[PDB]
Amino acid sequence: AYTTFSQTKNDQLKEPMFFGQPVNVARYDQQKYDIFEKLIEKQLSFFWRPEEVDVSRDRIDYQALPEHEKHIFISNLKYQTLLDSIQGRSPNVALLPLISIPELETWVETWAFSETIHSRSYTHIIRNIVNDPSVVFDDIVTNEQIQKRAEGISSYYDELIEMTSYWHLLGEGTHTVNGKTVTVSLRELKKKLYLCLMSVNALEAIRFYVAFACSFAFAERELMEGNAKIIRLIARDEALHLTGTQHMLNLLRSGADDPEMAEIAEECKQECYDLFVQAAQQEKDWADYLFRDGSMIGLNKDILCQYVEYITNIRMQAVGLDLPFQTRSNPIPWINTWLV
Amino acid sequence: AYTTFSQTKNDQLKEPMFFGQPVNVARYDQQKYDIFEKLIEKQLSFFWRPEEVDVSRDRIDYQALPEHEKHIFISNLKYQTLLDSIQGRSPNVALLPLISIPELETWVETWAFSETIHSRSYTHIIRNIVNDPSVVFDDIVTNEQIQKRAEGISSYYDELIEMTSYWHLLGEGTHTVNGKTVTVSLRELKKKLYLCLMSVNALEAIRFYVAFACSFAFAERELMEGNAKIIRLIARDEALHLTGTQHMLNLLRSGADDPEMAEIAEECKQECYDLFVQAAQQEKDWADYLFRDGSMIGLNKDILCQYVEYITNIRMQAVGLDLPFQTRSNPIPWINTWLV
Ligand SMILES: [Fe+3]
Ligand SMILES: [Fe+3]
Ligand SMILES: [Fe+3]
Ligand SMILES: [Fe+3]
Ligand SMILES: [Hg+2]
Ligand SMILES: [Hg+2]
Ligand SMILES: [Hg+2]
Ligand SMILES: [Hg+2]
Ligand SMILES: [Hg+2]
Ligand SMILES: [Hg+2]
Ligand SMILES: [Hg+2]
Ligand SMILES: [Hg+2]
Repeated sequence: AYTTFSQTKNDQLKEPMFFGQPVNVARYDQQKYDIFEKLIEKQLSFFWRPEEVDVSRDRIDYQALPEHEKHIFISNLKYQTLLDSIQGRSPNVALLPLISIPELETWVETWAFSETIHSRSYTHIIRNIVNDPSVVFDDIVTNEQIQKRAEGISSYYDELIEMTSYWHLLGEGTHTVNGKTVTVSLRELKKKLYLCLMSVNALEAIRFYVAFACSFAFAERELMEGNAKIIRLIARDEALHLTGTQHMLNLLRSGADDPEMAEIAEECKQECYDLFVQAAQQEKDWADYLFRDGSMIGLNKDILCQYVEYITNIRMQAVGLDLPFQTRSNPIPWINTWLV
Repeated sequence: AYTTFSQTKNDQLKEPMFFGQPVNVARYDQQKYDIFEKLIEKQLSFFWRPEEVDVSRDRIDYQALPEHEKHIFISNLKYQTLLDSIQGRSPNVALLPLISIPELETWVETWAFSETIHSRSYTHIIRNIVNDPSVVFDDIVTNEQIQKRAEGISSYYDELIEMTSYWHLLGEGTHTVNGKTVTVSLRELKKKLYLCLMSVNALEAIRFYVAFACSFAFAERELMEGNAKIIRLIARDEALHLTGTQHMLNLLRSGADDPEMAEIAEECKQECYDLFVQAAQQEKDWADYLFRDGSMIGLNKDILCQYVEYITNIRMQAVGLDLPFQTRSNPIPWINTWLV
């Protein structure tokens, strides 16, 4: 059963990252994995407030944009809002109840908080460019293409949370709930956590990239420069997040943490592969919806597509997976000046 | 029946603060209660890092304190570490799954985040004054004197968490679970939230204050000044947190947010009064503890206790509870030079 302050005096240095005794004393004088303490310090050094980025000229530039280019900017904004909305609460609600080491507990919390800063920045941009934000915010949940092309995300979290609840209440075994047989197994829960983690990783590694590239393309035609400065900050935060999920996944893979997680990573390898491939496809589909009731001059659905492939391969290899796409060179190296 | 992104387009202004549809889109262009957005704003403007306050000279001051003064300083730090260890994690684990308005959702992740900074600050202090932090950190979990408070506080959050889990897993009704009858009633669930929210108010309202007082007592004496600087940053954050729980409680009690909550607030009165008083008495016994070995210069058990009584009456009144102690002027006006 979960407790906010476990009463057993435990050596936190020997607990696994997940499924061990809930964290009791939050101390930062020692760590099982210093990478997490490093990441917290770095995120705290990058603290920024949106409020401090002038975006007044952007309302002018935006007003002057062709409808087709406006739809691209708005749509991306709507998409980033969906993601960061989910990224703000999810790590806290889904992982926090499973963490067993303090450095990771605090990291998750610092990471989810920085996502809320991102959310706030969208509000800042939006209310500075459109005379009524509700048009944008109200077409999110309903936008059939955002929900369609971003199908699967709440899914991994939602099932994990439900499973976690059953396990925290009932414990392992086969039970009878309202006449129904329900089986609770930790190994299964670990698979659910592992794949959730691999999906967050995909989200962090690839999902923002086509948005960033659009935003940045605008900045290269010398337009939407305040937005661009914000996206620059956001991207720098996402790089830390990703570095943090890659490490978690890789440490889990090495078998140096919980040994059962090393068997699970291996047996799930094919699903890891498929979800990444599914995500790439989703981004590619997004690429069309954007390059729809028109397009752009400097970029197009094919260029986007090449880039999504370019990036997905880099990212999959970082986590030890096989490459699904043909190897190519970055198709828009100009993005590199704005990145990380 | 909890999701990280509800698919129903809903009017977020019309939703209650808790137990409504889970929050989908995080937008901050509008709010049902401006207070929570204001709170997020101040807390961000107050951002600070413990690392930038120099604690080095505090080493010689602590080393030179009389032994029983070292016990007071340390026990206090231990107690503060306990409270903030619970406060970094809890609000997120306990409230997030029940919030239905975005501003509240965000404020709760910002609030909890600022508390991780407080715990980080206690390691910074501890690290800089003793040689082995493990001596401090390993005597909190099982230290008898601290322990009682921990159990009392955790309890409220824990029962709330468990009932929330059954609620979201099975919904209301009389259910069977392995031969056992289990009744789930939202009325009762509301009752448990009100009470845990009441105990956190007492926690922010009064339990930290007595620790502050002792910290500030040394500062008045020109001792342990780095610590005193950090504690001043901490008490400034605490004032905002309390402002939050006070507002939440008052909104609930007035029936303005959820009519049923006004009924629950009245049914619950005596017990809220009993809990605040119980909290106050622990602080007193805690003071009697601290000063068993003799007063520190400038502060003593009796004054402290008068101080608890004085602050309690204030806090209580603020949340419409009867005053349990005889009215008095603040017995240690000098604390105001350090608080706000
Ligand atoms: Fe983000
Ligand atoms: Fe992120
Ligand atoms: Fe605090
Ligand atoms: Fe606090
Ligand atoms: Hg996850
Ligand atoms: Hg996930
Ligand atoms: Hg699997
Ligand atoms: Hg894998
Ligand atoms: Hg509580
Ligand atoms: Hg609470
Ligand atoms: Hg003291
Ligand atoms: Hg009550």
